[PDB]
Amino acid sequence: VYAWNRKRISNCVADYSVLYNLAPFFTFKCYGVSPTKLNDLCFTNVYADSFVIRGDEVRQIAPGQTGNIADYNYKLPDDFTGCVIAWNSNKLDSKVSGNYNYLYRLFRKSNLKPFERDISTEIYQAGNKPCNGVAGFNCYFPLRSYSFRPTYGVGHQPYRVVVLSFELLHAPATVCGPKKSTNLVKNKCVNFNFNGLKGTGVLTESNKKFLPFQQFGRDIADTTDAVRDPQTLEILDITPCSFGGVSVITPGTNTSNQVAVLYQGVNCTEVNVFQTR
Amino acid sequence: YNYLYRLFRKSNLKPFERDISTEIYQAGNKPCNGVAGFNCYFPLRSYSFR
Amino acid sequence: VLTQPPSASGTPGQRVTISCSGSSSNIGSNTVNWYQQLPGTAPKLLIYSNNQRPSGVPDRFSGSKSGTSASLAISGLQSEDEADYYCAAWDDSLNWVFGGGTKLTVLGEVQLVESGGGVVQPGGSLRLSCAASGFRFDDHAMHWVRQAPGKGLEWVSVISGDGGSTYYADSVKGRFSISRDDSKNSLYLQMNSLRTEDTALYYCAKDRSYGPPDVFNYEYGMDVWGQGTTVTVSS
Amino acid sequence: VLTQPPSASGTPGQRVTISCSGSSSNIGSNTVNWYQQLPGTAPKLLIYSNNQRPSGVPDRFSGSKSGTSASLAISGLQSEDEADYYCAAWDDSLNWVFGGGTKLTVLGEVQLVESGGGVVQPGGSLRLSCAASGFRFDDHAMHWVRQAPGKGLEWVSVISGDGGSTYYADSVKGRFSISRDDSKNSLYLQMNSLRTEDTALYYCAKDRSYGPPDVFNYEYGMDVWGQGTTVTVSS
Amino acid sequence: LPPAYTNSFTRGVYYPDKVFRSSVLHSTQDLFLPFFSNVTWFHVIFDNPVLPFNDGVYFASIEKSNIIRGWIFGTTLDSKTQSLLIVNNATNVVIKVCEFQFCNDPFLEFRVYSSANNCTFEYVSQPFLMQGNFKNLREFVFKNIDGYFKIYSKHTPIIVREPEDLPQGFSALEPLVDLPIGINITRFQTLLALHRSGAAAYYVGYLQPRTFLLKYNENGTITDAVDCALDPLSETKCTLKSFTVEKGIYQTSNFRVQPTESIVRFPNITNLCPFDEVFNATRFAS
Amino acid sequence: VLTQPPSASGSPGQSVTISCTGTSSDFGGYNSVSWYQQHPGKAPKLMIYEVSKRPSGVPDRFSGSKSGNTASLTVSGLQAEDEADYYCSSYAGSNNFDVFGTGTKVTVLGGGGGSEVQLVESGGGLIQPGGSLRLSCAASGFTVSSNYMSWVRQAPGKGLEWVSVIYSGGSTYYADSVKGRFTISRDNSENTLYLQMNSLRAEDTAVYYCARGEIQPYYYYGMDVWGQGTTVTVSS
Ligand SMILES: *[C@@H]1O[C@H](CO)[C@@H](O)[C@H](O)[C@H]1NC(C)=O
Ligand SMILES: *[C@@H]1O[C@H](CO)[C@@H](O)[C@H](O)[C@H]1NC(C)=O
Ligand SMILES: *[C@@H]1O[C@H](CO)[C@@H](O)[C@H](O)[C@H]1NC(C)=O
Repeated sequence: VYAWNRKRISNCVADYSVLYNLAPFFTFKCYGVSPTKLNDLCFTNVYADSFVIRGDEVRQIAPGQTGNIADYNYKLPDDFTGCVIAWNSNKLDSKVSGNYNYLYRLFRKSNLKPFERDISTEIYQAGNKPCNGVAGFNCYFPLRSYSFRPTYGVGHQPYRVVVLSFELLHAPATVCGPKKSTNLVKNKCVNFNFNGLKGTGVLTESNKKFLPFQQFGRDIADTTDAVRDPQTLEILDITPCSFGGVSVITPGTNTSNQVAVLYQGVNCTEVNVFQTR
Repeated sequence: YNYLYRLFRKSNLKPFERDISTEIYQAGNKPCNGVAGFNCYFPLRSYSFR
Repeated sequence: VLTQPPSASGTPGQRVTISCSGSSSNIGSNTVNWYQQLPGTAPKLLIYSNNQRPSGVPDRFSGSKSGTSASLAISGLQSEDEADYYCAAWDDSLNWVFGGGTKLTVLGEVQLVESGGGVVQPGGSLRLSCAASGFRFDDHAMHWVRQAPGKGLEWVSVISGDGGSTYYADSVKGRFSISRDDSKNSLYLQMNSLRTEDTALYYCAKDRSYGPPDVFNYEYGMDVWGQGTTVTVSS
Repeated sequence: VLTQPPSASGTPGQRVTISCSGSSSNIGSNTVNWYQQLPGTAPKLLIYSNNQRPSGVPDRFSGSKSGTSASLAISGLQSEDEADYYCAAWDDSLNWVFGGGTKLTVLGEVQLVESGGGVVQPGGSLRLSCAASGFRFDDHAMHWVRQAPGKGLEWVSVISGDGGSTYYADSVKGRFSISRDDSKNSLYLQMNSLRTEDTALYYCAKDRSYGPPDVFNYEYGMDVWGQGTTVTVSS
Repeated sequence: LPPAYTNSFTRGVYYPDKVFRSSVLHSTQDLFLPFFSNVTWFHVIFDNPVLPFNDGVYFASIEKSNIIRGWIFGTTLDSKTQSLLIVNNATNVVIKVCEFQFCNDPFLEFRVYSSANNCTFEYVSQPFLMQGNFKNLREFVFKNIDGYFKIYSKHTPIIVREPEDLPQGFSALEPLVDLPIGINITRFQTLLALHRSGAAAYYVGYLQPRTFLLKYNENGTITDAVDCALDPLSETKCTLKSFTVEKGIYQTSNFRVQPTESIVRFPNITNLCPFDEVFNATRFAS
Repeated sequence: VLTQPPSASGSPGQSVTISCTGTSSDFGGYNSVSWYQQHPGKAPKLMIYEVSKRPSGVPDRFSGSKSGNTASLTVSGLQAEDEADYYCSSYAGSNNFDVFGTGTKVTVLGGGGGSEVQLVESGGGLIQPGGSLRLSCAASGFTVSSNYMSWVRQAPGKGLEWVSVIYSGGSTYYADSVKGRFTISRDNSENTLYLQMNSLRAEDTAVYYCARGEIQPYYYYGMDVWGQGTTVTVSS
């Protein structure tokens, strides 16, 4: 808790759905948004901060609260848009040999600024005396270890808590999340949403030789004609859907009522029957 | 008690259609059968004044 | 508030799909819990945290949390699977909202017993007792889940294993006092301002978490139930 | 807030132009004051009201207030004009904002002494004394203009010649108490809530106006300074 | 050094976007290098100046094997603001936007800087971005937009052993990196692999917002490009979508001489206010 | 709520070995059970804080081992003349008051801090019911603004209980007895630290004690110094 990591993760597709099956977590409270909607929001960089506290201290990790750890080791303002993911770790972080490894900085002068790490080891000076380094009656060790033992009960066990702070500064967002991708229907007028490029057409197989860097493709006069599949390399062709004008040939309402219907721009296979120019 | 106020309904109302109701609301699918259990009351909330 | 079909249907051999719809304030921020209750006997936990299952629950049940609603699946149902299915979720407003029930009918070891019921004078009431036998009461939480005769279940109050913060329902707040003691496994619940609308069983349900189910939104569940007393005030 | 070149330059023989930019809330509604301070000695008034000059200041300096900014001009500078130039203005929000300083370096009778400094225990402090010798203390106002070693100057508090309403800065408000007495020329400034960020000189500056510099926005200035004490708390 | 200047021929026409075009003429309006401009002839035979980065630069390199490697793009080259120290080490490229100010001098072992602060990108690209009388020319177009730092590159193995100067021939650049880091860049610093233990000379131009008509081949590559405001012939080839202009007279854009001075003349001033008689009296009022 | 023996007088100094049962756990986290010897008149004095390593004092009372689920303070062989009350502290859960025990009469016979830092109070003689009375414990020695102090009240017959806990400079926690009607306000950071009554509800008649150190999360602090209390004597 006095020296916690600040891993700045960016430039990845953060699949938060996988985090629900990595480890048997015991706390997945996200204050900012819903986990379902989190996979559709881009972010610049996520700050992962991990630490170890007791079971009775997990309640102290909140966006604004006091406590022996909430205002002495790690404080969260009232803007935390991440999660408070935490889980018990009383399987490998507790042996009967003396757990004089951790500490929680029992002594302090005042409340620290939220989102700040204080890596200090100086002797706590309780005023009215210059302590150049001494331990008696005026100045003591401001650090104290825990008493984690395997033969104990829940509430005072090693609980690993990791928060994922989110931020959006004046910088382009790198991490966005998963992106669903369906199959591709060939030789059928359907809709497409290829990398923001939205429209409708008949995705057919083309023989165009695109450059290794080109993705989209236009025509002589401002119209998309062929694009590159974001999946395995395949050159497709986007031709607009089947449309035409309907004309009615009628001999007049004086001898009969039989009429003929002419669909323009069709091959009699996309609407006796005759096919003319 | 002379100024009544209805409560939420599981279906939207209709324009120019009176909403006179005297039964007991059924939260979800558990009929409380008149006696008010949990989340089931009468849509006759009396407006409080001072 | 949770939406659940009143009574679905189905044929043996195939599978059905029971759903539970809820807003993002309760399901979108927590985990849904599916409970199974046989008609006549005490309820029992079926699916907790939507991903794991207890040791007693076989692989014949599965749950998913796609979106803001929970989906149950029972591959290969039989006559033994004819029971009541309830959905429960802890809302962010310090409350525990239960479902309505699913009458999935198809026509082809620690004891947690409690007592302290009995008909009493209206207006006032008595204390509600509970007990167990060697289950580490200090390291587990307890819930009060009452069930009216013929009606569904609802959560009344919660006591954590630490013995600090406690929570009540939206209607029993103030006039209820839940507490424990340093003696053997026990639980005290004093009721006040009896409005005669309390004809239920008051199940003293055992849980597995330690703190109040508000900070632990992924471990909170409910262990094996216990035989409850039938308290009928009836004014 | 006033924008001023931190450290400009210049050559002998010709003239330079030091500017001071400010919003219409302080410069647009009041008059800018230019102060000259030699390195090592006490400061002195250079230009007041941007139109007149003191008797000691020769015609070698000039100032203009074209628009919302002040412009200085020194026709025919020499080695004696190598000093720090500060811009000061009274804002309409009851405050006196000073400049930053202009390092215009070129490489080719009533005493107002005060005292009462000394290193003290942090948290608390002592009183700040000031005195003079027959300068009609009743018909003149007093200012506290402290100067940190190496840093610039800033206004702390101001008491009018009437002895009624006094003004404090945005950081020394509340924890400071400035007052006078019916005895000989003196000034008592008690400080409280010492935050160790007070290493300065606390110049007991003499003024010429009578009321507080909020109603007289064309006559307010600052007379000859005085030798101040070096108070260094250093926690 | 007295930096010389050379006449840059038609070179530096990069692809504005990724769109396939076959046998057409595309008139784009963007940041390009003006044809027949002056480019500084900084010779690396010692030299390491700081250049102003206005909107994009055109860096050249005629190094033999590894003479010119690395870029020190940045805003102030200080520890307060961030910078960019994209380097090309042994079969790898390092792209970091950390705020490493400097150590002693931009020379090169990572002897370019010696400090440690908080970074924003650690792009370690495995594919590197980089015959007796056969030199090698490498052109790099650096452009900065609101949210990207685009770097186009092209490697052409020149053959002629003439005096060092830009050759004759059109050669576009292909995009390879699309760094999405957002940081203001205003200063360009170069550096060479010293390795102490006429060699080479880099050409650095300046991009300008102009219009260019580019011809796309049937394959999908740009064969040539024509400016729009270089000469009246360029204006004619720009206003008409054709590089083979027929014989005749064609109406190009209109001209209008913009004014230079501005006079505001009001009437003579008279009938002064009597305020002078107000502020000068003996008995004013009660 | 803890379990303590009402009295203990048989077999003086041979098999007394008083303790405090009613834990049914492993003392929560930090196994630090303190023992306070409340004496009529002057303020109580600390006897031992851990299971071993007794502080500077009487050396005939040690070996406070945690047997079963209770700390058995071995007091046999101490003396045969004592009139005081032994109280133990446990239940170190997060924000859980009432850590003291009930009145245990450990009189083996029955019949037969002053100049360390400072000891001062307010002296609330004949306190009017209500109003706002301030009680201070100005200490000319240890800093009254950096150490972790507390306030504990006790009434005739009833045992002690935690009434006010305050951390270094960023916590103003109150006990469950007041539930909000008590507002702690720190005085000047270099003079003293006082309290505030804030319209008592006739239950504040008990005498107060401003301790320079915490009770349940007790630290060595060099030495444990207490101060005499004052009688409120409400007239509600
Ligand atoms: C996506 O993965 C499949 C795996 O078979 C591969 O064939 C395809 O080329 C990949 N596409 C891209 C562009 O990553
Ligand atoms: C890096 O440190 C600087 C220090 O001023 C800070 O402003 C910046 O936000 C930090 N993050 C980056 C950009 O690495
Ligand atoms: C362009 O496309 C044609 C298609 O047949 C191909 O033969 C040729 O190699 C490509 N490149 C050139 C050199 O035109």
